[PDB]
Formats: sequence, C-alpha cells, structure tokens
Amino acid sequence: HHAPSYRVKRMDIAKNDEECVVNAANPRGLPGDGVCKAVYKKWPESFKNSATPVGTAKTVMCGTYPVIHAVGPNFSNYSESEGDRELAAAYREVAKEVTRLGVNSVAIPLLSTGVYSGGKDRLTQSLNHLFTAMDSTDADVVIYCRDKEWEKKISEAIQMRT
Repeated sequence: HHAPSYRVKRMDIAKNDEECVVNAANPRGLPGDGVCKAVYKKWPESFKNSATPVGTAKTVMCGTYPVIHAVGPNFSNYSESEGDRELAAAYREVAKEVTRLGVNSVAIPLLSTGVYSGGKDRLTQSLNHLFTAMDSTDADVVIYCRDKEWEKKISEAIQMRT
C-alpha cells in the first residue's frame, strides 16, 4: 500500500533515478534541443523508429528501460485551442504507457514549455495537463525542470493539492 507521490527535481532528466523516462520528443524522432537533446545524448538508440504524431506517445525499449517519447504541440504552429487539446492528448498517452508498462515510477518533463512554447510561459498549462493525465495513475511521478523559480512553483503546486 505504498503512497503514490509527486515530486519535483531541478536537474537534467537524463540523470533520472526512475523506472522509465518521458522524452519531450519531436514528431520525427530527431535529436532536437533542450530536454530531447539531453535524452538523445544518453539513449540515442531509443530514437530508433520513435517518430510518432503530435498528441501521442511511443515507447522504445532500451534493454529493460522504457523511453516514452511524448510529442507535445509546438505552439508556434498550433493555435491555443488546438495546441491545448494536443497537449492533453500527449499527456493522456503518457499515462496509458506508464500504466501499460507496469512501472513503479516515471521521470517526466513539462511538455511544450521549451522551444515548443511559442515564447509563452506555459508552466501552469503544462503542469495542469500533467496532473489531469497522471492523477489517476499510481506510479511515483518525478517532474524534472532546470529553472529554480520553476522548481519553486512546481513544488508549491504539488504541496497545495494535499
């Protein structure tokens, strides 16, 4: 009867200690930048046939370790309305993959907050969708960020729900 938890860590997600990782992927399975680039530096072979549409997730196993490539929308290309739907869908596929894989924990970045943000602060939007999808899962979720003010805000958002 372990208590499923949410935690935040301010560090490179490629160094995670969880049972699987969510990559903030692009649709074509390219090395990309930011989080995707850091994931490519550690598990480049996880990009073998990882291309998948926006709003979906595709898991590639690296030995026993799952890399869940979750493709959020680029808000430079998507409208606020359609991008919101796609961002929800990506996270819903993450929850389904995490459940299917039977993992006890998962490392997850905030989708669509880096170069896909359209130059808007999307912390609250992305985190809200992350919770909406992951709340009904029982895996321990560890959210990764790099910015210290973002760490504070994510931590505050987690603490205030209980």
